[PDB]
Amino acid sequence: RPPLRPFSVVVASDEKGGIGDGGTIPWEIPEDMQYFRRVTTNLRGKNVKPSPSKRNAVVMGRKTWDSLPPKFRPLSNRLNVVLSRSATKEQLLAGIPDPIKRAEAANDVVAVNGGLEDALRMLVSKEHTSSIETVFCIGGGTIYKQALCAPCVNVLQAIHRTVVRPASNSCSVFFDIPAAGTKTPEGLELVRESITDERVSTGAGGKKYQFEKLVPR
Ligand SMILES: NC(=O)C1=CN([C@@H]2O[C@H](COP(=O)(O)OP(=O)(O)OC[C@H]3O[C@@H](n4cnc5c(N)ncnc54)[C@H](OP(=O)(O)O)[C@@H]3O)[C@@H](O)[C@H]2O)C=CC1
Ligand SMILES: Cc1cc2c(cc1C)N1C(=NC(N)=NC1(C)C)N2
Repeated sequence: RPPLRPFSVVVASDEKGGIGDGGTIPWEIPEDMQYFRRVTTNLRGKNVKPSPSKRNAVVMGRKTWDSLPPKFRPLSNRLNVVLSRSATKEQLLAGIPDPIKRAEAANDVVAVNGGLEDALRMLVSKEHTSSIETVFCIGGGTIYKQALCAPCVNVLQAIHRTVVRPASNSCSVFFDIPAAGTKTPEGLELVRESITDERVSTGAGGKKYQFEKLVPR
């Protein structure tokens, strides 16, 4: 287990840390979705744009990949890295209804056959260190729990946690995040580097979101 890639994590969870009711993200809070797009797509520097030359990677488990709304499959302008034991790049792409788009997507889809550590082991390579700028863990459940595990947490840089104020009481899937300053079972101290003021979703999806940022030790 030699050196890996530093990534960050992106999640939207209620107070109970719940994230998903099976196979559809429970909330489609607009600004929330908007942040997610801008956070995982956007490169660093003035007027800099994501091309296959340079772009960010997003790593997700298969199940998350199944929960992607077909339109969001795959997340454009990002290298989509999917962790599956069973499925192949072929199988993944099968989950792309429109066959045409499906043929286009193979550019920016990768099927790792392994866990996070594996994916991070691959993105440390000389291709992936130059064509890919930042690496985001973007769910789902087991993949988050892994990210917080050694040796993955050892290169975890931030956590960009959104906070849906009216917690959904229908969440089957959860992100186990020990408070934000608790000597973890593991031995991690999450630190709220910063956190936005509460705002409320303009939409008739009138919830209330926060952009929290947490960081290890
Ligand atoms: N609100 C949010 O921020 C987000 C919400 N979600 C929600 O998360 C839920 C899904 O959570 P969850 O069930 O944990 O799904 P995961 O995304 O954790 O998928 C787990 C799958 O990843 C693969 N996998 C995991 N570890 C390894 C490994 N070491 N080696 C190889 N393959 C591996 C396996 O795929 P396989 O067995 O198929 O090979 C496994 O079943 C959905 O409800 C979704 O809506 C998802 C992302 C973000
Ligand atoms: C795949 C996927 C990953 C996510 C995600 C949505 C989708 C579809 N979210 C993430 N973080 C935050 N803050 N909000 C939302 C947009 C709900 N991670």
